[PDB]
Amino acid sequence: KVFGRCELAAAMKRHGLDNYRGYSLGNWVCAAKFESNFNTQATNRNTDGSTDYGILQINSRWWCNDGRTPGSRNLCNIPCSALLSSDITASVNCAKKIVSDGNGMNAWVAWRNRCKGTDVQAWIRGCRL
Ligand SMILES: CC(=O)N[C@@H]1[C@@H](O)[C@H](O[C@@H]2O[C@H](CO)[C@@H](O[C@@H]3O[C@H](CO)[C@@H](O[C@@H]4O[C@H](CO)[C@@H](O)[C@H](O)[C@H]4NC(C)=O)[C@H](O)[C@H]3NC(C)=O)[C@H](O)[C@H]2NC(C)=O)[C@@H](CO)O[C@H]1O
Repeated sequence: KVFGRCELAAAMKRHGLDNYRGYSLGNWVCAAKFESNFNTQATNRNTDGSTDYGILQINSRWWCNDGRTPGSRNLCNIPCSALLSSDITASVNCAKKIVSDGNGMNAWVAWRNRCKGTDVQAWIRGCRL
């Protein structure tokens, strides 16, 4: 599923991400936009053999199991395929653990380089929330 900007914002809000760990909703929508262009099915391979999955490009090196990332962790306790669902619950639940692991949203490289320090509030303009 390719979410619309405001549709995503609402699903994210619903799932408790607005201000999760002090990160306003515009942060999460901006991260999604640049990580996967709002596509739940996005997948990208890393040079170490690990793979990033879904709307928030969660890395199999640490957060999910894809049975093809030798000696990696499965911190969210889920198969990586669960992160490609049209339903973002798994993605959001796992994101919540990631953001609290010490580095905040710096865990998301697109967030750090394209969202961090910008006017993220623009990402939720005109949405009924
Ligand atoms: C090609 C490319 O760069 N692809 C991107 C993917 O790398 C990227 O996924 C992110 O990958 C980084 C590097 O593996 C990963 O960051 C690591 O995350 C762990 C887990 O939290 C950190 O370890 C913790 O460190 C803190 C602070 O030191 C400790 O207190 C804590 O105990 C540690 N946790 C554990 C379990 O040991 C690492 O410090 C950190 N490594 C680096 C180099 O920063 C991110 O978690 C990955 N992000 C996500 C969302 O999965 C992917 C996603 O945007 O983007 C690809 O393009």
